[PDB]
This record gives sequence, structure tokens and C-alpha cells, in this order.
Amino acid sequence: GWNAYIDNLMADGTCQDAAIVGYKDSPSVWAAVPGKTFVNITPAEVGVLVGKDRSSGLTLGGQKCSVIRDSLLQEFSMDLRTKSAPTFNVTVTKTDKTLVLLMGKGGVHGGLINKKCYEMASHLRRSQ
Repeated sequence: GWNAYIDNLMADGTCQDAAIVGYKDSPSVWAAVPGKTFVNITPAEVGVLVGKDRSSGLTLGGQKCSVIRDSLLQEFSMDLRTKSAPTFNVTVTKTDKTLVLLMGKGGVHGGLINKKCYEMASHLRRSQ
């Protein structure tokens, strides 16, 4: 399920990819945008995102990214940029059970992507 939250995240047209991914015990994509990138996120990739090691970029659905700000286990958020060709702002926010991921279209503020991701995760915490 969880397609409602994807639809909402994608509705204003500023973003090109979004996903909800469970990370407890057996990580899995609960919902994502078909034919994009996040839908291909692997449990191993999730493992890196939530791993205790915050030193060692990373990949999301195979797509190489650069970590720009990491507070995921702290904001409970992470800001990234896709590694290039035009690059895109990506934000990952961590709820009690899920990772919420959001990728902006070219020329969209990383702050907007972060805000949209942050608030959605906040919304999701209210029912978890």
C-alpha cells in the first residue's frame, strides 16, 4: 500500500521520485514511483542508510549519490545529491518504521525537497 503518500509527494509536480521503505528486520520498498529509481532500492542499500557506520558515497536503487548532510539517526534526515549531466536533490527522513525518500526535479531547491520529505515523515509518525 502507501500509494496515497507517494501521490501526495508527487502531486505538486516539483519532484520526480518518491518512496516509502520499511527498514525494520526485513527492509522492503512499501511504495514508490514505478519506472523511476527508488522503486529499485535494495535491503542492502537500506542497511547502509541506517547502518551504525556514518563514515564510509552510497547508492539508491543502484543510483550513486553523495551524502551532503547526515543526521538520519540523530532532524532524523539526510540530504543527498545524485552523482553525475544534471544532478538532483534527494532527502531521506526516518520514521519509527519507514524511510521516506524524495528526489527533486532539476532546479528545485534542496530545502523544498527536505521540507516536503520532513513534513511527510512527521505526518507518518502520527499513525505509527
